[PDB]
Amino acid sequence: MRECISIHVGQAGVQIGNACWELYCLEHGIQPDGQMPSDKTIGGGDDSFNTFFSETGAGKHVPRAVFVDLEPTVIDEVRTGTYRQLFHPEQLITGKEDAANNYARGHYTIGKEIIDLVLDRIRKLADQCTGLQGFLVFHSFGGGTGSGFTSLLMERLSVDYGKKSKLEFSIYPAPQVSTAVVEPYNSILTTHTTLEHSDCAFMVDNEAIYDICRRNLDIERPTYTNLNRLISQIVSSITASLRFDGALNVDLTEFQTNLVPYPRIHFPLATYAPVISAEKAYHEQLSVAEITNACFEPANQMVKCDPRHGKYMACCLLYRGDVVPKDVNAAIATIKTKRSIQFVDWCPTGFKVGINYQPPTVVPGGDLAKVQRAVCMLSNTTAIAEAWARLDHKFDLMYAKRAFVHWYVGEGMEEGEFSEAREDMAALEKDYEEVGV
Amino acid sequence: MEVIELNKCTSGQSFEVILKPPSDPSLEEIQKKLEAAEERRKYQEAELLKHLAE
Amino acid sequence: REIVHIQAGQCGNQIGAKFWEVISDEHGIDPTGSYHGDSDLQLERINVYYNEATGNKYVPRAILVDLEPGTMDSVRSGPFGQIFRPDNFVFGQSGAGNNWAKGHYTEGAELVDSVLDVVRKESESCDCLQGFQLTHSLGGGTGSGMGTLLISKIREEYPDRIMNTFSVMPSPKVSDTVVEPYNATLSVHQLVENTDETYCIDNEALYDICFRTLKLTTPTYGDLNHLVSATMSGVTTCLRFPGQLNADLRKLAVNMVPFPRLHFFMPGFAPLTSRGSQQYRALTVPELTQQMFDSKNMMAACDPRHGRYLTVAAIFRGRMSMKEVDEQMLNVQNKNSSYFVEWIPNNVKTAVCDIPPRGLKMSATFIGNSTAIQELFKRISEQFTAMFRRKAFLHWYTGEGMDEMEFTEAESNMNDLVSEYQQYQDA
Amino acid sequence: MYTFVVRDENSSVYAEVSRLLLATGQWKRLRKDNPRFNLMLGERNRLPFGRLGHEPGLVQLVNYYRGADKLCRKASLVKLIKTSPELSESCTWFPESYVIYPTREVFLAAYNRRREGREGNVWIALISSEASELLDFIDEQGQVHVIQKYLEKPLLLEPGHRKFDIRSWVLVDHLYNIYLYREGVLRTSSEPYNSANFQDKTCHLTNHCIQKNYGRYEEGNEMFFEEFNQYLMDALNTTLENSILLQIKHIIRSCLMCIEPAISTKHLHYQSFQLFGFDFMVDEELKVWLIEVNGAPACAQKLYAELCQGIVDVAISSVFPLATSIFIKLHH
Ligand SMILES: Nc1nc2c(ncn2[C@@H]2O[C@H](COP(=O)(O)OP(=O)(O)OP(=O)(O)O)[C@@H](O)[C@H]2O)c(=O)[nH]1
Ligand SMILES: Nc1ncnc2c1ncn2[C@@H]1O[C@H](COP(=O)(O)OP(=O)(O)CP(=O)(O)O)[C@@H](O)[C@H]1O
Ligand SMILES: Nc1nc2c(ncn2[C@@H]2O[C@H](COP(=O)(O)OP(=O)(O)O)[C@@H](O)[C@H]2O)c(=O)[nH]1
Ligand SMILES: COc1ccc2c(c1)CCCN2c1nc(Cl)nc2cccnc12
Ligand SMILES: [Ca+2]
Ligand SMILES: [Mg+2]
Ligand SMILES: [Mg+2]
Ligand SMILES: [Mg+2]
Repeated sequence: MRECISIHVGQAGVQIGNACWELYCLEHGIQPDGQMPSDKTIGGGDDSFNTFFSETGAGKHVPRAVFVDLEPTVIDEVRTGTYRQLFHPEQLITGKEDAANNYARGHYTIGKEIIDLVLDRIRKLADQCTGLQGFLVFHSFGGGTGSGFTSLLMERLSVDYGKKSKLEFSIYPAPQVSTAVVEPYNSILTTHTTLEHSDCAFMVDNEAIYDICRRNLDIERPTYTNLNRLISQIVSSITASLRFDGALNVDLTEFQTNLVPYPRIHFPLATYAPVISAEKAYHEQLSVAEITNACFEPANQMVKCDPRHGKYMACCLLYRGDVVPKDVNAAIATIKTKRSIQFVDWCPTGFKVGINYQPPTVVPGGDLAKVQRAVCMLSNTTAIAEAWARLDHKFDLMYAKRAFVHWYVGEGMEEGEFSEAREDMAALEKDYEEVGV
Repeated sequence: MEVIELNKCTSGQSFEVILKPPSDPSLEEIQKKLEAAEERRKYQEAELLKHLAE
Repeated sequence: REIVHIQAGQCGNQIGAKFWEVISDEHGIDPTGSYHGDSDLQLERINVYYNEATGNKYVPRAILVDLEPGTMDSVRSGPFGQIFRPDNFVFGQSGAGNNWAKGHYTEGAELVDSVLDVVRKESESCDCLQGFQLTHSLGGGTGSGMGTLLISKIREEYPDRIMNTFSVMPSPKVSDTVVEPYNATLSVHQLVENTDETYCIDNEALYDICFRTLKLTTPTYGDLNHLVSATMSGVTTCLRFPGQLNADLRKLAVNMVPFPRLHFFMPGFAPLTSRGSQQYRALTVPELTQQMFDSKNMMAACDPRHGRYLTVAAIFRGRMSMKEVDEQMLNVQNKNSSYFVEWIPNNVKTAVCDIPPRGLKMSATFIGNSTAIQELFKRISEQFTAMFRRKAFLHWYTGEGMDEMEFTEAESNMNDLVSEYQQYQDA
Repeated sequence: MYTFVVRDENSSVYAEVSRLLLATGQWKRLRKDNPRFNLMLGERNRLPFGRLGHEPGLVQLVNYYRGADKLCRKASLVKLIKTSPELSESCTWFPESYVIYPTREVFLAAYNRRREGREGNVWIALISSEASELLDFIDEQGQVHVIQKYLEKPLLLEPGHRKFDIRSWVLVDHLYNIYLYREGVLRTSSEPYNSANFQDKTCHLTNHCIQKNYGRYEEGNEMFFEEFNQYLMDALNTTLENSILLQIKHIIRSCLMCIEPAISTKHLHYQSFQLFGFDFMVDEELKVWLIEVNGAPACAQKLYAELCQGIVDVAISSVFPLATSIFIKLHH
């Protein structure tokens, strides 16, 4: 067994980590106090779930996690919340004044004053590991902390852990829920600085999650709690192979091998089905064929885009619940005849399939209905570049007038970093275009 | 459709289906970047204090 | 995230006291300083504006400044006057005579260091000071001249804190003396350099709202200040009450100010209400939205249709459909998109607070950064030049040691500000 | 009030559709680059579909189908017909065609079996019976072009011994209804067809512009359907409907039903409609051939009013309602 450390940066990252760790505990039978009755090896072990949980002599199962925010309000809610006994105080790191929605303030001014403390707390967890695999980093593109501090942290993790994989779960900005007008700036700056330090990044567009909640959950105005419980379901689907027995995606290195044939094009598209409302009184359980077919409906994607007008480089189907391979292949055969699924010429046209028999777990009293089978598709399609196109256009509109730029220059950043970051993005779009047509 | 590397366990199974074959900066460079930006902040602040002193 | 509040001069202290009355009511604090409120939301961020005193009494983090004792004696006599810390009363005896030079250079220089001592004592007790908000007029002497002197000194001692002002603009419709355009132009020059965000409260607009909309034939300063206290309560809503945003002065400045000098906001309020007259019909969310964007609800006498919105912040207060708020807010942008600069995407942000202000079940406060604010600075600039071309009334200033050149420079800076606003109105 | 932007100032058709929309009093036009639009009359190339359908509180619609070019580029059309099983098993209404790059083995395989059969062996890029003569043209041009059989024995209208082509306008709405405009037009050649001199310019290429004898037999070298139908009745003892239009309708349905899965916007965050121009040839046996599909067609002047109005009725107002039909719906 090889451990994985989770790092949650800024409000978005911290709150999504709450949701994920709440879900993980319910999936592994770990109570809010850290006790896990089914674990008969007390005080230690090298089971699959030990990838995410360490063990105390008293049987406490503690997340291999660090929470970081430049301001204390949100992590304070974890320090006093239902799972306050789960985490050791030293894994919850907070400052006193946030990055004010400003990447430069998060990366340079404030970030420089707290990076060494965070690295020491991360080092404390890594010392408890017999074979550390790498890190899973949760953050927003838009926050000053989620953008600025994350990129500084990623640079240092490359220095201190050169041999370790780093995966990202990144919240892409959507005006429906966003807070700040400068999020396109922060997104471009952090993608430029982080690109070479991330092996695989799963983007989640708050716009996609918001609409899924309105359409499929009949929630008129979803809250962060609505969005984050849904996001945690997808994250759990993605990490289940690290926490459970199985042959597919068993270490962070395999995500890159299975999903990322080129290093820079390392943003797989997540699609998830079925999302069914708990409030519905009568529901007809969806078959293997129906949920697999839903993986190719853009309305179920974590990023709205049109995969028919791009090319695939890799595709994984991650099933949970009552699924047998025969039904998967039958569903794939039907889908291939009726859908536009084009692979790049230098990749085989195929699906890597993984099935966990335990049906998805849902938080009691949450919005998701219990389903008999669910699926998360991870596909690396050039179609995701639409999100980059959208973001770079908004960046271009503002930067043409240098609007708001003075807030970044005032923190020690140079204007040239904007244009350096934007040309890297321009290169990224061109790369996706070469591979995609 | 060839089914490949079928692995079964009690938790589930995994496999692969093929439809068609094919057709970093150092710590010091980082601290140089962080400190160059801090110089720029201190420079901009000294100018402000100089202007306020005038 | 503490704010240190400062009120200077007659107008500064009269609206400053009204502000402390209105928000003390909203947070369930009585003139005693004791909390007798109903909801815990009233106390979650009470520290932003109040210090905790002995026996769990909340003392406003407020500093009261004047160069004559009169208005401050009135504040101490006033309803909430006993809530203020006695040590935070800093006053002279000579007065400023509606003379910016007296407030900035002579009389005010004598007093400014004692004000800074009280400011320091208030700052040193702050866990993490956000910055400062100043209430003052620009047309007098103390609030205008000494107020801006205080702002210059406070920026020297706290260069990395936010400076926020509520600045009352002079108008011949509500005019105490003919030199108000001089005082205002001299002050605007200081504000352009030393504040991060300034609410432009135009006595012209306050008068017109009282006359035309409120049906008040002879408005008093008390009627004008009713509009001011309602606007000040609304625009600080997201500082004083917990929400999805957890806003503070810096985040507001970062998102509202695309260019450092263009930081002068048009505030607006809806529904417009006169004093001591209760509206029994609540406004529908569509009505709140339409009025709050109406030029007739703007506290700065500018036509929004004569410029373009760089950024907008709207706060809705009351129990209402946030879905309806989202639809109505999106409706005004999509139906009037020409008046929002296209080069700042998604530049209108909305917040909702469940707690309505006193006397209303539904309210809407508007904060606009519009290039139409140049109309206010051109108005003052014309009144200024009409006297300055003849050097009229200048002796009041040269007698305190000022030179004509300082007037020439102040006039030039404000015209530059005007042309800078014009640059982005055409972009 | 509905909002729209226009990003193709050359569009004769959508120039007229902007005027109609404004004239309703319920549509306001914005600047090209204002994103808060309901409707986008977009540019012809590199239209940014990826930026559509992301404006909260705006139903967005555009007058182009992303991916429709696969049908509207000579090279793609051929590849689409050859590789799509919905079409090629026989596909009896498309001329033999081959893609050739200038920098072929399958082309000559058929050309030489025509040399063996002494059959008609005239082809087109441009027209000649000598492969080597036109391939030398292919390589000296430098861009990709197709090589398809030239319809040697066309249907020639009398008086004139002339040749023509039929242009049909078809609108596809956001729901993928296929609407064929009832008014077509014959683009006619005034020059009598000559079997011997293919290098001769104007008699074989029935393009409107290419005919700089213009206007002799009928105005604008444009014969509309009422006349052409009367001709077929007097001349051949048949109708436009039975002898030609049934085949045209079959070809339009077949082409658009084929690519429907690739381009449909049924479950997309934005919607598309698109006006197409289908160009057909009729042989002397009253058999209809598809020549090509044009994704940004222009109309005939006589018909601009009725068609641009129908674009509003069926494709724009269906989605954005305002405060006997001129189309034939082709069902599927
Ligand atoms: N899905 C989701 N998005 C969130 C959540 N919290 C914030 N966001 C999004 O993240 C962006 C704002 O970034 P934050 O994470 O709040 O900022 P931060 O990292 O705390 O950095 P600061 O600017 O210092 O406060 C916006 O696009 C929000 O919509 C959350 O809990 N769930
Ligand atoms: N296989 C073929 N057989 C006989 N005639 C053909 C032919 N292909 C083309 N032609 C004739 O050449 C003319 C032009 O050919 P084509 O339709 O390929 O390009 P075009 O000039 O029409 C561009 P567009 O159709 O978009 O206006 C046609 O009108 C037709 O008369
Ligand atoms: N809105 C409002 N304006 C005031 C009030 N008092 C004075 N003013 C305006 O302020 C200017 C005079 O400044 P004032 O504050 O009285 O002078 P100061 O004491 O030297 O600071 C004039 O433009 C007055 O119209 C008030 O209570 N409300
Ligand atoms: C134009 O885009 C904006 C505008 C303002 C703000 C933000 C973004 C982000 C958070 C700060 N902020 C706000 N701040 C404060 Cl105090 N009151 C507000 C009231 C309504 C909306 N917004 C704020
Ligand atoms: Ca164990
Ligand atoms: Mg934060
Ligand atoms: Mg006075
Ligand atoms: Mg053509």
